[PDB]
Amino acid sequence: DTQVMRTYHIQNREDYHKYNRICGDIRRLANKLSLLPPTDPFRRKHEQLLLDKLYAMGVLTTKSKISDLENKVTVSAICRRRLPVIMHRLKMAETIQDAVKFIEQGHVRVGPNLINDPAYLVTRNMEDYVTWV
Amino acid sequence: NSKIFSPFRIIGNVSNGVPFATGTLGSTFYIVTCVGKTFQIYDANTLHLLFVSEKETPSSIVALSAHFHYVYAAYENKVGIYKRGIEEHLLELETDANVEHLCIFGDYLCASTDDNSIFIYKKSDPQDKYPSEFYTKLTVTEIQGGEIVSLQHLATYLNKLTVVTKSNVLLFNVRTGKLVFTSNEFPDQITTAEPAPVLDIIALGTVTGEVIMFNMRKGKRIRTIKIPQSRISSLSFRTDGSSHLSVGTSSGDLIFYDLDRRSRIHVLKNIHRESYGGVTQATFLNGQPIIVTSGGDNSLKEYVFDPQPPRYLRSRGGHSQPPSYIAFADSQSHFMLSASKDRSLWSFSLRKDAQSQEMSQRSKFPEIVALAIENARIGEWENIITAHKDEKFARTWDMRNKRVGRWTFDTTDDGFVKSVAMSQCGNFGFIGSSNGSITIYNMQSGILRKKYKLHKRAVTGISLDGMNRKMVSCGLDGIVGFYDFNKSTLLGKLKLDAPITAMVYHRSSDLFALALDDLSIVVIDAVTQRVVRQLWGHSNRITAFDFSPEGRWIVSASLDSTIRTWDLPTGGCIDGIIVDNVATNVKFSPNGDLLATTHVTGNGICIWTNRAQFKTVSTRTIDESQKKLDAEEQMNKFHFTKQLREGSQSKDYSSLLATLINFSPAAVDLEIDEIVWFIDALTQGLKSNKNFELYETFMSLLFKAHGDVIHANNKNQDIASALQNWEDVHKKEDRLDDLVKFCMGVAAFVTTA
Amino acid sequence: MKSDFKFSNLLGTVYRQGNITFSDDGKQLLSPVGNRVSVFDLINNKSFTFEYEHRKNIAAIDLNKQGTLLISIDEDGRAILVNFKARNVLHHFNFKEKCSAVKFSPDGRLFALASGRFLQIWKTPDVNKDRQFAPFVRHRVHAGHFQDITSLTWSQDSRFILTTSKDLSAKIWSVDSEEKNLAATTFNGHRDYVMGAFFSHDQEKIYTVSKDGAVFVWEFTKKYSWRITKKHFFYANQAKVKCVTFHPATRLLAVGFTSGEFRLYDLPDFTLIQQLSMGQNPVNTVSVNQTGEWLAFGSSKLGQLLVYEWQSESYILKQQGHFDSTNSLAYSPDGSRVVTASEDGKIKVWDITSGFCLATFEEHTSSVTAVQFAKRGQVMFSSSLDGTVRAWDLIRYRNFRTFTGTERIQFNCLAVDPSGEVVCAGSLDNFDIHVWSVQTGQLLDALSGHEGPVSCLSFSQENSVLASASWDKTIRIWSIFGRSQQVEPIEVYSDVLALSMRPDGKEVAVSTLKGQISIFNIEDAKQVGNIDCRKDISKFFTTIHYSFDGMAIVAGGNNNSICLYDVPNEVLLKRFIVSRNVRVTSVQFSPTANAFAAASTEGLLIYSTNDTILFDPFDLDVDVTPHSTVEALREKQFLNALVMAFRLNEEYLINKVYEAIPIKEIPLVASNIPAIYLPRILKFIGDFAIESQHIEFNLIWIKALLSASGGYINEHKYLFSTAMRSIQRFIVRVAKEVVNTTTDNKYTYRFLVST
RNA sequence: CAUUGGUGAGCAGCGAAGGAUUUGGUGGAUUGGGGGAAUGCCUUGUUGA
Repeated sequence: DTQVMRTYHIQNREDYHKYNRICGDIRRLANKLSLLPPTDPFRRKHEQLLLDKLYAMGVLTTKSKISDLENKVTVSAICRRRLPVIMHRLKMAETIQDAVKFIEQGHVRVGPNLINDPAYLVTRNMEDYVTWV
Repeated sequence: NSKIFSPFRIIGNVSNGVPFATGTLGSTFYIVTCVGKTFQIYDANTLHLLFVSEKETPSSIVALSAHFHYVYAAYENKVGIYKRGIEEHLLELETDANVEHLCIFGDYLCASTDDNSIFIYKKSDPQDKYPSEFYTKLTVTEIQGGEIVSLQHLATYLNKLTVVTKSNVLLFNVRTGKLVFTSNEFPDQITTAEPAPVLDIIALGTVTGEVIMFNMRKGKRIRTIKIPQSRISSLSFRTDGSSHLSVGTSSGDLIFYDLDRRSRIHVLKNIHRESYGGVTQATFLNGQPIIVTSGGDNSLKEYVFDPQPPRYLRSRGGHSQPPSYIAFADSQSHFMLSASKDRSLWSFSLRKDAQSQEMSQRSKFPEIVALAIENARIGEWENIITAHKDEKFARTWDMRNKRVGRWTFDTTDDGFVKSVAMSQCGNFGFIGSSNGSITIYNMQSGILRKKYKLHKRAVTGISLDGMNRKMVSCGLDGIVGFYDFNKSTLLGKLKLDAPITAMVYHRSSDLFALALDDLSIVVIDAVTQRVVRQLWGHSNRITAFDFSPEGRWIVSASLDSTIRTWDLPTGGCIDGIIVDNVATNVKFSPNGDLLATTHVTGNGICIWTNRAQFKTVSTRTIDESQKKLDAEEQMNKFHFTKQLREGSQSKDYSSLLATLINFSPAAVDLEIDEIVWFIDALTQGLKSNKNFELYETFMSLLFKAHGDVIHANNKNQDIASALQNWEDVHKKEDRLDDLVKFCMGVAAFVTTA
Repeated sequence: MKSDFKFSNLLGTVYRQGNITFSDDGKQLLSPVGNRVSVFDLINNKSFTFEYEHRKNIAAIDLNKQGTLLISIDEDGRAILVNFKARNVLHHFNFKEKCSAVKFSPDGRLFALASGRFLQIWKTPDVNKDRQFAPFVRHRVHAGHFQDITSLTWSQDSRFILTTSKDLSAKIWSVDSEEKNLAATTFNGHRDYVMGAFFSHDQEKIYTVSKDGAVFVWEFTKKYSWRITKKHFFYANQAKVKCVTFHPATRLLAVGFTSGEFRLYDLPDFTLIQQLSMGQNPVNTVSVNQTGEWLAFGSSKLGQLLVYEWQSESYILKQQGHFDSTNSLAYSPDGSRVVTASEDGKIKVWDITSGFCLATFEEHTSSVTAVQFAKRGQVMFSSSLDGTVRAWDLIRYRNFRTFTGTERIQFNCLAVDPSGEVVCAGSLDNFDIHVWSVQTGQLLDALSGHEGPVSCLSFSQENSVLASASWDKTIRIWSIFGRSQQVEPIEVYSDVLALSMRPDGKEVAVSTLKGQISIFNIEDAKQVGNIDCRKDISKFFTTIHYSFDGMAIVAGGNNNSICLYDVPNEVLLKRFIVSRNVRVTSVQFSPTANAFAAASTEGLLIYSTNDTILFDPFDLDVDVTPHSTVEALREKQFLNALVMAFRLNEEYLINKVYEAIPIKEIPLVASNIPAIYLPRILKFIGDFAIESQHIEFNLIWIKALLSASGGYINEHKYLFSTAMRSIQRFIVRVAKEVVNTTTDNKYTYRFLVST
């Protein structure tokens, strides 16, 4: 909890409070669709409709299963979707804080656009476009 | 009287030489500076433009006074009691003599004249706003004392006025008019007097450098201060606890002297021009170690004591000599560059603050003959080229930093700089020497780029098109030079009958007018390379002329006091403005609103207003020495019965047609026999050669609503008589469609072909 | 050109929060917006003034009794004064703070300000000029209060002041120190906060309302005091009174709420006429007619930007939309009509040259990325990110087809042929451009030739060559109607987002990977490359357009201006948009060649080519007097009268010398005119044609002039194409108007023979 | 062999009775989900005073 804020170096505690509700939106939606008889094609199709969005959202990086919706959906999966967290992974940066300061004084170019927002969210598929200056 | 401009305002005025007034603004203070027939009210702590006189006086104001919230202005025989610049009251003194000094204490007004006669006024009620009633008249004969220097009032002196003279000091009981005290004859002539915050003591600064600490109760000296070779002009006392002395001099120097420790602290060296009187008034703040100095050099300065020598705090000033050459600094009509022959480089704001700032030369630079300014490259590099008198180089300047450039521009032909120019992109500078060479430099790097030599005399004006293609020039050997900017090729040249003194160029129309020695104005179309216009009528030389931004007018300023508007679609003079102070510079604003004129007398700049809300005027010289809304309204997606009976006997349907064409969509109206007379109105409406677009609507709505009433199931009744009167001119109206088929068909063909 | 280019109109009526007021005439509509000030009329909506001196986003505007004294109030709280035409005659710095209430005198003599916690009365001057440092002189002050004045009422006597404040008290002040009824009597006894106090014009009734929907009326009696007339206790509304206004008929009340409705009331009966709920978005401001016939109401920026006009008998007079920011524009094949693309997922129709919004189309699942027509006019098209791209009709209301067939959520760029036969679409993340048929919508072949994503798709008027810009430093040329494909050229620098083409198939401009703008031929020889973008408030090259005359290009980034260039190297102009906190995202030119387009968050559209500026086309002052020589040429020599008349550019001359000559002379003058005096008058005659009522007059002109040099203007196209457009729109618009009434008058006499 | 990096010395030219580099303060302009009962609560009925 507190150290998760410390490890991810989040600007605000309410930002953690946002994504728990955003996880809470998915989680009760994960509940109510699961509270159906197994013979329903409405049930079987629409679980897959929800999953196939969340792959390209980058929350489900690997290919996942039905029960992993209760499991793999965390706030930290959303916390990894932040811009400098993605920036540290592909190893053009050097530390966590180095990824911060380059967004601060503006050395990161995602595709054709200049971005200096620290709360920028990165998907699974748009990540090939981060360029230098 | 003028048919284009009206006198609008004057910017560039701070002081004139009159000693300033100071008054109370809540807890802070205000300062009243004089302009002439105008005054100005400023903040003490921040010096904001607060107030101004709303109406000019008949003559220049002699003495200024400031009561708690009131300003008292002294002129010919009248004193204006003003508040917030507004005339609340005006006294006229019962004399023809000129008012010199004023004094206000208790319930009194003291009005001194130049005939040694003073009028004393008293309030009716002590809670009144101002004295208004003539109480008494005192006269100072020559056996009583010298000429009155000032009028003062010390502490605890109720009903007693201190009238200092050239020879002695007088003390009056103004409730009675009695002179309760006379002093002895003084050896030195007194020029400056100042009240002390201690009791019964007045300071008496002499014509020489002597300060007379003079007791008023006993009538004696206790202390005098000897200053070698100074004329005392202003005196002020530090009233924050520290007992010190400031001595204004006529030289522009300010002598800081310590009273208790008996030491000369400092002297400000030439903070005002000795030629313009030096320090006219210097005044400490009450309880603050800040002194404000004024002079006759169109400026005011402020100085602080950091707890010690003084520190220069802030100042507001202008040109001390009337302006020579100016330029609009922006198209947003906010900033300007002004340069005068006092070797000063000022830059003015035009908004409600109307602030100013002198350009930084970081002992002055020599005075200026020409300017060159653009608005594309502020902050990126230098954007001002200045041509100085008797210099073989030009000086660059930055409007952003208000500071001088890094690049001086030598002519490289042993000649003085005579004409400067810039490119609209802000990249290249064009200078024309006194020998005839014109070099192109780069404003970013200060480098020699190109050099031309065709004129054998001094180059008087250089320009270039906004497309940076063709470069024009004019010289004193009659030569008009036409160059290509891309190449170095001589494109053309024209020789005139008179040498040319100035070149002003209109960029968005590619015209340039030229002031020649033959008193004519030669406006030139550059693309033709042809002299096209020439203007006549100016009896004397023109020094200033500029294009209207729409390219239609040129208002010129000549030595025969003629400021003439020249209309280009007629080629003639349409207006002449005859003044008493002739304008040295006329400058059209980038927007079509204002005019910048600098004059011979007066350090400020008169701005002139084109009315621009209307005109159709063309008067002359020398004087004193719909259509779819109704058809769209026809479809609906979701009285007059006098007039038809008047037209029943006659031809009276033009009025009914006027009521129908005026308002009232009449599908609802014509529903509430008579239709035969309606068809009569239709034939009379077809009789005119207009409004058939309404006639189509009327016939259409006639078919629509009442077509059953027209039908009547057994036709060829009397209805078909009026209809028979209709279809025969309907066939006359059937000609128009084939014309439209011609137009749309030919336009469709040329669309295909 | 050499014209002045600026906005005398704009895109979108109300985008930001503003007030609302009518005029005194009843035929004008004052519609403000948060940053600038624009004035409208009833019929033929045109933007009149443009007051922009604001750095903070609010505005207040009212006129005195005759519409010549006009102000605006921002949060900075200073005053600007224009007459009728945005002159800024007086720039009067009023305050550092804003004002809560402000009202003129009904006699136009005095002026009322409510700020801080006090009352400030200032002098109202007449119709005059500037020359004033302080044109406003204090008449009176009125002190004191307890806190800030929330609302204000005046008197017809202009000597009485009935006001209210936040302190729940209705204070009274005399204007000219008369001490009317010798008191400053505050009215109290209110259970909740007083929203509005209004004084009745009979000098008898005292209207008060509180925020609970309770209305209390008190009497003009000062036993001997003001007693009660009527009380209210409503506890069933569950809303808050947002805005309140009183009628000049002194019989009705009109109440606006926070709940997104508008309720109608009668004053002596205390009855509900009708309530009107249209949603949950609140009604911010409200304005009343000066006789009370029409009812309009303003709304919040976060709420609706949609203002609807009304009557006393409940029917809408005028409707309008204008939702969020503009992504692209598209010019109609006549150019008078303007469609909008926004983030909402709606496309809206706007004849904003006359202000009207006729209709809209709404089938989107997400936002729209581009809009573009077809030049036939039968069909326009939707370029959105909906997963399909659908086709549309003008006035027939039928989506033809939704073109799709692959799994795709992002359709970015698009191009069509001028014939309308095939439509190609560029997928963003998929490296394929897809052709689709006008027959059924068939995918014949798929074009996998890309390695970077596509950025622009542009097809030529030569109709043999497809041009494409992709995000892989490679410019792409293509042929479909032949038998093969063409080798695509290789760029030197610069992944390209923005591409521009000539409608001759020869000139092509590219935006580089910076502010350089380079142009070149079909033989890839670079003509110019334009320097980077300046203007700090980092580089942008987002949009570009080649002008229709073929002599200019317009460049747009997002650094809050726009740039102008010709076919040679140089800059024509640079027009900067002054605004406080990206700007530009679509640029194209008008087919009538009077302005061009600009898509922005704000919305601003026209560039105002003018004629008041003096030009010298053909050495004017060889023709010495512009009047007496013309009056000589109205008697004799009608050939030289028009050659002299074209060298002048005063329209008050052009109508008269163009009017004066007879009918028979017209084909003779059309026969003998030179060809260099031709394109500006053939350009002007189409825009000049739409206004006047002399249609047969100009008709006989354009038949002779049109018949005069048809082969030459066929030889000199790209200019007479535009002038041809400007006249042909007038041709078809009058044509379809008069043919219908011609037939509907034609069948009558044969029907008389029938029955 | 590379006026190759650093270090130091000297000369031409440029200026001549000083020059170059840094920093501080002051003044102005400008900017939450899933379950839950003994027990607390809510709501309704009920029991007598």
